[PDB]
This record gives sequence, structure tokens and C-alpha cells, in this order.
Amino acid sequence: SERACMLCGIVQTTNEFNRDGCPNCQGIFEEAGVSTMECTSPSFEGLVGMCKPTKSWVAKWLSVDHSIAGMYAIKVDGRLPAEVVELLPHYKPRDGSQVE
Amino acid sequence: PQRFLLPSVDTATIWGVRCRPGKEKELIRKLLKKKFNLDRAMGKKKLKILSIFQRDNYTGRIYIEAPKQSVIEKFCNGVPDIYISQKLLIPVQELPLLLKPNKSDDVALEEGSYVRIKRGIYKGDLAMVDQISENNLEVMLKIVPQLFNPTMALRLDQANLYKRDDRHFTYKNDYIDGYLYKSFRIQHVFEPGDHVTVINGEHQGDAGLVLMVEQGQVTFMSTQTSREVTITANNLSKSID
Amino acid sequence: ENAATLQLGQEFQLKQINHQGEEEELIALNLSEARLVIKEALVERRRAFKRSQKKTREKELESIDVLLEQTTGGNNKDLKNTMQYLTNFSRFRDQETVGAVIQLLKSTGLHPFEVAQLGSLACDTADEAKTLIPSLNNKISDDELERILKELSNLETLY
Amino acid sequence: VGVLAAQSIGEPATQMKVTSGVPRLKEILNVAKNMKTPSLTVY
Amino acid sequence: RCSFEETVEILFEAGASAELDDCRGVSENVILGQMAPIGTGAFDVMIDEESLVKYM
Amino acid sequence: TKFNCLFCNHEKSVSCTLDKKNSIGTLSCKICGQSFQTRINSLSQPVDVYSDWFDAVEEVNSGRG
Amino acid sequence: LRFGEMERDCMIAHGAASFLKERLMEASDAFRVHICGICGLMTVIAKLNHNQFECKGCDNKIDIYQIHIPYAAKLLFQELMAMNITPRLYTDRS
Amino acid sequence: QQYSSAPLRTVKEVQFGLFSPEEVRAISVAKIRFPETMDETQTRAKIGGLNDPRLGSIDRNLKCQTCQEGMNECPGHFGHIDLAKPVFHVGFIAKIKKVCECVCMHCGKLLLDEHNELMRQALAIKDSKKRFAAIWTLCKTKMVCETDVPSEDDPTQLVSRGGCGNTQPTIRKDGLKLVGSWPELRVLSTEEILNIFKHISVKDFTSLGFNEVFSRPEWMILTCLPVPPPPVRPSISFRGEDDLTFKLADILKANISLETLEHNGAPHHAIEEAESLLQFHVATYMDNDIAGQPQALQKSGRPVKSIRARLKGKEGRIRGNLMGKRVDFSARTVISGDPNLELDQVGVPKSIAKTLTYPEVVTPYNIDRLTQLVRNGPNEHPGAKYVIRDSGDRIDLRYSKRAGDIQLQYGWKVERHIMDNDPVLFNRQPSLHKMSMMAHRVKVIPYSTFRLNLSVTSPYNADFDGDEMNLHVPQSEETRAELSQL
Amino acid sequence: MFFIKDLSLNITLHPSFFGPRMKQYLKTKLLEEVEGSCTGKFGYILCVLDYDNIDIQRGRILPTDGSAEFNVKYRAVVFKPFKGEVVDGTVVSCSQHGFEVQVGPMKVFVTKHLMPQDLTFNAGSNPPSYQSSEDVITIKSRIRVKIEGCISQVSSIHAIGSIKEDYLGAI
Amino acid sequence: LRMKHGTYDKLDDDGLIAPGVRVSGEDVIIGKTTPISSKRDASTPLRSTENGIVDQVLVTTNQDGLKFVKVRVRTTKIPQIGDKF
DNA sequence: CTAGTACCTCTTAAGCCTCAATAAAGC
DNA sequence: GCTTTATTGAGGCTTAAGCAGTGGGTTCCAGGTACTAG
Ligand SMILES: [Mg+2]
Ligand SMILES: [Zn+2]
Ligand SMILES: [Zn+2]
Ligand SMILES: [Zn+2]
Ligand SMILES: [Zn+2]
Repeated sequence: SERACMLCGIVQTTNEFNRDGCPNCQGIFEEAGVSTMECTSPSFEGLVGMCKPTKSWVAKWLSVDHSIAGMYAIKVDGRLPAEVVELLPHYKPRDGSQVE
Repeated sequence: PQRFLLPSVDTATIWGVRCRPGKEKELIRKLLKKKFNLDRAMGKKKLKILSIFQRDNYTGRIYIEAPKQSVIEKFCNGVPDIYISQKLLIPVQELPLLLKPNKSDDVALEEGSYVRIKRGIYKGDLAMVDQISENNLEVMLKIVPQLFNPTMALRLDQANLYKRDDRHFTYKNDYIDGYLYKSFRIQHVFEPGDHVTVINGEHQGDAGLVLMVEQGQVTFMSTQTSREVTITANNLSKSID
Repeated sequence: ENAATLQLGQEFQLKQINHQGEEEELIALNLSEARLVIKEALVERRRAFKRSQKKTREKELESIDVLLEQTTGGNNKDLKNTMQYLTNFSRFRDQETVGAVIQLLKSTGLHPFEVAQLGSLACDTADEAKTLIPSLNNKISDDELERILKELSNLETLY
Repeated sequence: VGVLAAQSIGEPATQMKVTSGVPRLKEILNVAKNMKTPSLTVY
Repeated sequence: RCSFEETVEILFEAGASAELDDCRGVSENVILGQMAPIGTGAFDVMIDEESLVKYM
Repeated sequence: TKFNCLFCNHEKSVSCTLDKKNSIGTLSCKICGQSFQTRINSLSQPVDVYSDWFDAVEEVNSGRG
Repeated sequence: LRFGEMERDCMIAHGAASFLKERLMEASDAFRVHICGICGLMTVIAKLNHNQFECKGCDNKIDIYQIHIPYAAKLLFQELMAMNITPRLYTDRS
Repeated sequence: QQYSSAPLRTVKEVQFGLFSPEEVRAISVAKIRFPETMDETQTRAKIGGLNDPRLGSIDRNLKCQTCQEGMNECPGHFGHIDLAKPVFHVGFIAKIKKVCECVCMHCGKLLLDEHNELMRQALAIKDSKKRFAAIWTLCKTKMVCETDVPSEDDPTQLVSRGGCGNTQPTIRKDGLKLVGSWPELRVLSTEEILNIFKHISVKDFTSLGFNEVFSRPEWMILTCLPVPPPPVRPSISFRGEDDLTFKLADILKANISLETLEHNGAPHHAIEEAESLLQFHVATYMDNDIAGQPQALQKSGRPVKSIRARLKGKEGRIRGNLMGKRVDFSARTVISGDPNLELDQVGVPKSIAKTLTYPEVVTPYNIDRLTQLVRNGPNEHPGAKYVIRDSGDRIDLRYSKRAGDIQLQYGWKVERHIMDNDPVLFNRQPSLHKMSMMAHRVKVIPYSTFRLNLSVTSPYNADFDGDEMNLHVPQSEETRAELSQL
Repeated sequence: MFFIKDLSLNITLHPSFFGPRMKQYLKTKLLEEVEGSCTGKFGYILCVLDYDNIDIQRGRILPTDGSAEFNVKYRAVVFKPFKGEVVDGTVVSCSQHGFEVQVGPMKVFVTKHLMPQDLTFNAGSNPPSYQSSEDVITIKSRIRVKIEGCISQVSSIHAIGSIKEDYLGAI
Repeated sequence: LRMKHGTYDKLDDDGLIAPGVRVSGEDVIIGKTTPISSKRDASTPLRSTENGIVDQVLVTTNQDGLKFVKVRVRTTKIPQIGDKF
């Protein structure tokens, strides 16, 4: 099964998350004192293969410009843990709630 | 922040390429792997492909962000199930809506609301939303199992039957008040004398002649019953005699 | 839409077609003339039935009722009600009176409906007549209207 | 009259140098802008 | 003309032009299943109310 | 008179005119304004002019003139 | 058996209009359809048990006429209606 | 076959005007929005969808809600589809292109007016087709609308025609959607064309040949597709919905998807693809065979059958069920020579005579003979098989054991076996000429082969080498008299 | 409204009834049809005159059926109310919402809101009646009212009227 | 609920007519019933225009093992006037 | 574990557009 | 005197048409694939 992170949208197999976790948000999850699984969801829509996040406008639109190249999800369902939200004052959910 | 993310010609350039429906995700993965292999092999000379993506609701097409068409044509050359010839330039004004997440058809879940289960052994059975997880990934649904009968369960499968409260029973791993509570994924869930007719309400299909109108309520004498009935104006339709 | 402003329907035109295809002017009749023609039709029906079979508000009503029962009686109860309505509050009882009334109305040359209403409906003042038929306002002179009204009132039968 | 004429003209065709027979009848019935074997007679 | 080789094109042309058919042709009556004005059907047969009485 | 261009990477923006009387093929783009001229024969076609222009551009880029 | 077109024209030549009418309307598919006198469309609501005739398209109460036509004729008319083509069946000559 | 109070009278004329969307909505009793042809459990038809009870009765034992009738008396009813995006009509695509070329793309006004002598000459043509062709030729000759036109009497002086001045693009015909060139080529929006057609004045399309009362240029652009009732799409038992039902379901699904996309954000990129798919589906439904375009393939291994195909040629309704249709009362079998038969007398097998019947009405003249025939029964050749009462109900004799106790009454009809001296039309399938179908007097014989006079072989072109001929029995006194006399 | 006009009626007759007396049967059927007829198109048919002068056109024989269709044209007087006309009738029944007035073959209803302020319903008399400062209304009374609306039924005609202008009401 | 005019008396307990049985018209040759969810008849009626004495009947298993039946009916045809030589 | 269930797959006749000359009007 | 016109027509490509009727025998109930209920 493939799960997409609710913070950066990176899509990876559950085994990778269990073994190494999110390569781009491991530090934030560790600081928040929450597991990777709780910060990832299995439901996502659309697939994006980002090759040059720094030079790609899509990455800026998805707020993954500083992330690494790989597979990301345009839309991810679910909510991050309250601890993660408190540590991210400018966090924007990827579920489309704030796309009015 | 989003006000500064408006696409521009000199900053955003995405081309659409037709593809066989049902292979969008596989094609995207294959293209990403090919791009990684080319970057690893060629070295300094790398094709100018910024991103490759697709939309589930828009089947049979993929989108590639590159500065020049020739780069996309070279990158996609020899890839099965992709029609490089059938390609069009995405206008800048259409770029936002392309990446705008689709409005999910699932109405905002609320406690006590009635929904229909899409996946599960209770397909086509009405359910009531009792509680929603803080992560908005699982929802508790109350459903009719016929109502659970503790007597029959005790008579038949007492081994797997447990009593937690006067009205709480556990059977085959939670029944309350004869209903089953189970966790399911969200993705898995006028003027007087006018002839009028009732289109909605308890008296649907009734026809009559209006006599009085006041405060949006129309009273009409019905031929079928020969009695005056008062109904909301919005639920009545003027029928030509 | 049909109203009193001469906006008749697609069929109530000022001209009518005849069985031979000739075009004639629409002709109306008053209550007395209607009763006369109905009585003539009943007499004709009675004569036809007889030949086929061969090989003061108290007495006239009974005769009319028995005549209706004898011919075209029992088919519908509405005919008796209409006959009673016509007879109870009729105005002219003599053929000569209705003949004179129609002859006088002919000279006016107005619309058949207007003359029929004038001969049937009763009016006593110019304002009442004008408000009764606002459409027929600038069509008949006040003096002519008064003269015809008083003539009709005088011609009324004393029962 | 029309149907009788049609039947009388069609029956010989079914029964059946210069083109003749069914091809000639088909050419005559059609506009026949191009002639397979055009001919002219002068006296 | 519909009964000929061109069937639907003629129907589209008539629809565009709102052509009116008098149903005097053989094909029209055949399609409508009515006695065409052909031979026996060309004329009509009526009843004389004056000759019948004397013939009795 | 429609062909692709390499300077602006725009398709169908190229037009080729073949003067057989003067035996000259002229290729012009309606977007970037690039103009090229070459010698042509009676049997020449716009594809030939496009190929000649592409070869000339490659030679100029390589610097082996 | 099939009543061929050639047989049809042979009978037409014979002049037996009555025979053709019977063959194509009695010995073959026979249908009775209701059409309004203003819109001339077969889409007429006719409850024979209730003896109620009314067409929703045109606000008419009693202007309906019954016509005996082959089922193929009404099938063709409905197919043309699907093509936005309306054969307006009228019982009078304009 | 039920009594009706409506007056009986044959059709005398048939107007062929277009079907307006407003008329579609007014007459469409029901609305179709569910692609599924049946509800859950495959027991009840989907409400407000395909095979809805309002349109008609899907299967026997159920009476149509609209008419409370079964299958015998159920013409059917149509449904109205929203079709938010207008769709070009495949049949009128050429007409749409001609009308667009004949009128301005902005003002929706005829390019030429009566000022031009050529336009006046073209309008003088009484025939609608030739006049429209001349107008189209003159319009395509022109390339730009002029606000002011020179005056014929004073060429120097000009009269304001009321136009704008916008150039008329050279409209092409490529694929379902036409492309116009001004040069830059662009696809003309269907909404713009519909608006232009709406802006056309009465005089314009009246001159073009469109009758305002029964037709309009806008009506050509279909904004609503009528749903054929169940009779037009019978369910074949194997329910087994026909290919037309599948095409309608596909069209409805496409419309639903387009509406959902519009209501859930319209990028305008995939909207064009959805609109093109809807247009293709509609065109295939109305005409599956489209020249120079792919043919829609049914889910099964066969091209989808469309109404245009169903009305194409011999297999179509026009030439397959109207010009020539199957017959009930008729027999076919081999013919053998018989010198001992009269010229007008044709031998008939006893079995064929028993199977074939004539509905003779009961009369005092032959009451005894009809009673004797009824007593004989269907098994015996000089008898009958069905008896028709005054009410019209038919009672069979073989299934009824009390046939001998039935007393015939005047006004009834009995299906008696064809007897001797009974006119019947004998024909050979190759009806080359008029004399290939002639009336003969039936002569019952105890053999399974038709027998006819030697001479009549020549008009029939028969040779008794296996020729099979057909015998048609008249079913009315009128038909018998016409056959005997004509 | 009391208009004389020519009406054409199509009558189907079985071929059996083609005796000398078939005209009598046709006339009887015509009488049974025209009398009591009430159609919105032609209004309500009142009477048919000139019975002895009725002319019947030659009957039409169906192409296959033996029935004869005769188109008989006859002059008849008919009644049809129009909006804005003023007619007089007799009260037939009383009700809280108003009193129905029989006029000719039709019924008229008066809206309560369009009644004189002085006029008021009263149930103290048997049957209930209406009392006015200067008028009296009962079941047996001739009342002249203006007709403002007309409703067409399958076999009936209804009128909606009011009494607001002067000289209206009991006379 | 689905019963045809074919006479089922000729059928034996097994449901197949044995050789030497007179069959004509719509008489059922093979008696098969398909369960419906109680069952609907699916017999193979004899040809209406052909009749004769059943010659042989055989029962076997198809490639998938399903029961399969084949019934051959033999008739004697004598020359008649309408026969072609 | 195992098996439902749906889902994506040869000879012409006219119309029209596209071609190469040609006499008049602009200028 | 030179330049630009509406006209003329001439062929390529295209979309259409393709005896009538009748009898019978064979084959389709479509392939794999993912997702999910018992
Ligand atoms: Mg032979
Ligand atoms: Zn360029
Ligand atoms: Zn209607
Ligand atoms: Zn129905
Ligand atoms: Zn304009």
C-alpha cells in the first residue's frame, strides 16, 4: 500500500515509512513526538513526479519547492497531529479546505 | 502567500500529452524513472523536464513542465501509450484550475448525519455518523446489523458473545441498543380560483382550486377530497386549465 | 384573451361562413328572440315526431314544461333549468314587440354583441351604461343612447 | 399508367460495334455525360 | 423520395426546410397504411338518401 | 507553407517561398522573425529548404564553418 | 411471407388499392394512435378506461383524432422525433 | 384493440418541421438522469432514468403509469435531457455551416440585402432549394459584411445597411467541430453559433427557406435529445437492452460527468474534451456511420446500431417494414403442372387450406352453412378454427370442448377454411411484370403442392423445376371483389 | 353569449341501418349528441333550430369498413360567457365562503373579499343568509353580478364574479 | 412457470425419450430445466415442420464435465409430387 | 484463502474546394 | 503605362449508390485485471 504524507504530500510505500519515514519531514515529526504513520494517510488524489523542485513552478504551487525530487500527491486527505500544527504556524492543509 | 504564486509565461510552461486511459499513474512512474536514469547516465547534459503529473478526473492525458516543446518530444519519444503528436499548450490562465484540488463530492461529515456505505459488507445500507477521528481518516458509523438480538446470540454463539453493559454487547469482536458501531474509512463512505397541483409534500399529486393566499401559504379546495388544504407556495405548481 | 374590449377569439369574428360558403355578418338575438326561436324549434320537433309516428306565470310554465318533457325530455336535466331561467325573468311576451325591438336595433348598425346587451341588460343613466360597457364609450352619442334606452324601457311588457 | 409503363419497360430488359442491350438502357436512363460508344448519322 | 436510395438525407433536408407533404403519392399512403388515390381509391363512394327511399 | 521552428520552438510558424525563376528558397518565421535563404532546384520542396536551414544552423553552432 | 416492393407495385398497377390497404394494415402490423388537431403529434395521453384525452405539449382538452396506421409507421415517426424531426400528422388540408 | 371515443379519420398531410427544445420539454413527461436501466436487485426500473415506467411498460404484467395500458396500446413517451452544452446535429452540420457562412458572425444578419441585383434575382426563385443554394453561393462569394452599401441609383451615395463591418471567416468542415479562418484558424464555439442563430430575424431565415412556424435555424442546434420510449428500444430476452439503450446510457453518463466537472471547477481544458466526446456520442447515436471519422464501437463485438443505420436501406424500416412488410394470411410452396384445371382455377393443398382462413361474417343467408362449418371443427377441412363475437373477442374451437353448443348470432365473424371458388392472389417472388400476380379460384386438392393451369406458367415465367409460389387469401368482401374484378 | 352559428357534426352509421327510417335514427342521435354538449372550444350548446330543414351531406364510406360517415351542418344557438359581462342569476346554495348563483346552464361564485363591507353573512336565519344596510339576499332572489373570470370543465362551465360597482346585487 | 405445448409424457424419468418413441410437432425431445433464484423449463422442442421416430439418444460429458445430450431422430420420406429429382 | 463483481478494451452522379487564364476598373 | 480586380472554367477528393424472394447450418455470449465479499 502507498501512503501520501499530509504535510509535504510525498507518496511512498508503507514499508519505507516504517523503515526510514518521510525523508523531508522526519525532523519535524521527531520534534512533535509523533509517529510517521499518524502523519501519513493512505488516501490521495493525483500523482506528481517532481524532478527540479527549485526550478519547478508546480513545486512552489504545492509548497514542495524545498523538498527533494520524487513522487508527491496533489491532494492528501486527513489532518496532521495538533503538535505538528502548533510547530507550523503557516501550515496549509492539502485537503483543499483552504483553496476557496 | 498564494497571491505571489500566480503562474506566468516566463515562469510556468506546461504541455499536455494524450495517453491511454487507465495507465496515467504507471506512465508517470515510468517517466520519472526514465528521467532519473537519464540524469544519472548522461551527467551534465540533462533534459529540461521540471515535473510530470496527471489528474485522476482528467483521464487519458498527462502534463509535463518543460521550457521547450522539443525537450518534451525527445523525452517522450519511444514511450508506449503516449501520443506525442497529440499535444497542446496549456494556457497560463488555465494553469491554476489544472492544479486546483477537485471539490470532493462527500459532504462534510457531521455527528448524527445519514450516509451510505460504499465499501463493506453493508453496501447499500444507511448509516449514522456517530464520531469522527481527530485525523479525519476514520469515522464511526451506526448501522442495523435486523436489530441485534442478545437472546439469539446467547442461544447460538454464547462463546463469542460478551456483555459489557446493560445495553452493550460484543459479538465476534460492539453492539449498542441493537445497532452495530463500526469504524470505516472516509473514502469508503397565485390568485383565487387558479388551478394548482401539489408537487411535493404529504399531499403530493393532489390538484385543486386556490381560494386564499396569505403569508406564503396557499389554501385550495381539492376536488378529490372536497376540503380546503393549506400548503406552502413553493410546494404548489400552477397547472393550466 | 377574451374581454369586453372587442378582442374576440379566433372564431368569434365579425364575419361568419355559411353552408354555401358565402360570408355574412354576425347576427345576435335577445332573450325574447331566443325564447321565440326555441319555441319554434320545439314546435317543429313535435310536428316531425307526430308525422313520423302517424305513418300568466302559472299556465305558460306548465305548458312549456310538458312540451319539453314530450320531446327531448329526460335526455338532460340542464335544458329544463335553462328554460326555467329564461321564462322566469323574461321581458317581452309578444312576437311583435321583439320584432320591433330588433328592427330598431338594426338601424343602429352597431356590433351584434353590443346591441344584444343593450336590448337584454337594463340601464337608466348614461354614466351607468358607459361604465357597464367602457369599450363602447366613443361609439354611440349620448342623445342616441338615451333615446334608445327610453324606447326600450317603454317597450317593456307589463307581464 | 406510370407503373404499367415501368413494368413494360423493365420486362424486356430482364428478358434480354455499338453498345446495346442492358448497358445501353442504363446509359439512356442515366444522364450519361460520357458516351461509351458515341455515334452520329448524317444523310 | 425517402423510399428511394436516399433515405435519411432527404428527411434531414425536409426537416431543415420544413417541407409539407400533401400525401397524394403512392408511397405516402402506403407508409400511412391508407387507401391511396389509385384506381379504386382515386374516387370515393357515397350514399344517396333520395334514391334509397324509392329503391325500397 | 507551415513548418516548425527551432529558435522559438513554435510549430507551424515557418513559411517557405520557392522562386523557381530565380531558384531561391526563402524561409521565414512569423514569430521570431528569423529569415534564411538557400539555393533550390525545380524539384525542391519546402522540406528541402527546412533541412538546409537546419544544417546551416547546426554548422554555425558547431563553429566549423 | 414477405410482401415485396415489386409485388407492391404490381398490385398498384392492378389498381387494387383496397387489397394493398388490407395487406399492409390488416394482414400485417396494425396500430391505432391518437394525434392532436393542432400539434399533430402521436405523444397524446389517452386513458381509454377513463376516456380522458389530453396532450401535455399543447394546452388542448378535446382536439384528438384516432388514426389506424402500421406499427412500423409510428416506429418511424418516433425515430424521426429522436432525430428532432417531427412528422405533424394532420387530418385536414391547409 | 379497444373502443375509443376519438373521431376516426385518415391522415391527409404530414408537415416535417423541426422539433423545438421548448416543445421537447413541454411534451417530455419524465426526466432521465440515471444511466442505469434498472434499480437495485434488477426488479424495478430506475426512477427518472432509462426504461422509466412513465415512458412506457418495460415488460408485460405492468401497465404504463402515464396511460395505464400494457403493450398492445402504448405508443410511448419521450424524455427531455438537459444537455447544457449545445451539440451540433450531424444531419444539419452542412446546413449549420451554410447558415453561418450566410450570416455575420457578430450581428447575426444576412451578409447581402435586396440592394444587390444578384440578391434580388436569387430571391425571385420560388423554389426553396434553388433559392437557398443561390443565396449561399452569393454569400460565400462575399467576404466581409458592409455597414453601408452603395445605392444602385447613386453609386457615389451609400445607404447605411445597419451592419458592423466584421470580416466573414472562411468556415471549414473538419471533424465534428468546424474551424473558421480569418489568417488564423480557430474552433467556433457552439454557444456563439447558437446565439447567432437566435439573433437571426424572421425575414433572414424565412428567405433562407426555414419556415418560422415549424422551423428555425436555432432549432437545428439541438439543446435537448428526446429519449425514445421502450417500444423504440425493445429489451431482447436472453434484461437484454439493445445497443441504442447502451448509447443513450453512455450519452447520459457523459452529460453527468460534464455537469459534475462544470460544478466542481471548470479549467476549460478538459471541458473541451468532454464536450467533443458528448458531440461524438450524440452524432453516433443519431448517425453511427460518419464519413471520414471513426465509428463508435459497442461494448460487444459489433458496431453500434444507430437510427440512421436503422433507416439506411433495404434492412431499414422504410424499405424493410413499410414499403415491404411480412404478411400473416399467406402461404408459400412448390407448384406443379395440372392440365385438368381451369385457367383461373388453382389447386391448393388441404393443409394450406385448413391453415389459411377467411373471416366470413354471420348472415341469415348462410347461417346454416356457417353453423355446419363450426360443427365440423378446425380438424375437418370444411370447417373453422376461430369464432369472433360482437364484442370482438375471439374464441378458439379446438381448445373449446363445447364448440357444438355455440349458437352463432348475426353480426359475428367466423374464420372459415378457404373453400372452392374462393379468389386468392397467386404470385411468384420475381414480380418482373404486372401479370406476375393474378387472382385464381381455389380448388382444394389432397396433395402438398400448388397446382395451376399450364398456360398461366408463361405470364409467371414458371417452369416447374422447383419454383415456389405464394398464395395470398383476401380477408374482406372488398378485397375479394377487387381481386375478382380488377 | 346567445350566438347563432353553423356547426358541422360527423356521425358514423352502421351499414345495417340503411333503411328508409335511417334518417330518423340519425336525427335522434344528433339530438342526443348536441343536447347537453359542453365544450370549451364551442362553449355550451343551447339549442338547435330548423329541425325540418336540417340538410345532411352525402355519407362517406370508409375505405375498408362499411360504416357511413355523414357530415351534417346545422344552424344552432349557443351560449358562451365572456370576461367583464354582467348577468343575472338566482342563488342556489349558501356557504361560509359565499353563495353559488345558478345562471342559465352555468354556476357563478362570488369571492368573499370582493363583497360590500355592509353585506355580512348571518347564520341566525334558516337557511343562512346575508344582511346588508340597504339590501336583503336569500336563496330565492334575482341577483345581477359581473363576471370577471371563466373556468372550462369537461362538461361544465364555472364563472367567478364580484359585486363592487353600483346598481349591482338584488334588483 | 414456462410450459410449452410440447407433450412431456414421452419423456422418461431421466428426461430423455428412448429410441422407438413417436414424436411430432412441438413434442419435447430433451427435458432440461434451469434453476432460477424455483426453476424454468428449458426443453428442446421438436421441429414443428418435421416429425418421426427417435432413432438414438446418447449422454456424455463435455470438456468441462457438464452433462451433454444428443438425440438423433430418423424419418422415412417417400417420393411425392412436390419432390425434386 | 477462495471466489464474485465490474471495467477497459467494381462503375459512374453530384458537392465542394482547390487550382490556372481573362477583360475592366483603379490609379 | 502598370496593378489589382471580379469573372471564367477544370480537376481532385469526397460521399454516395448499388435484382427479388426463399431454405438451412455455425457462433457470440466476448480477453485479462484489480478490488472486494464469505
Ligand atoms: Mg425454374
Ligand atoms: Zn521561429
Ligand atoms: Zn398535442
Ligand atoms: Zn405507456
Ligand atoms: Zn455583424
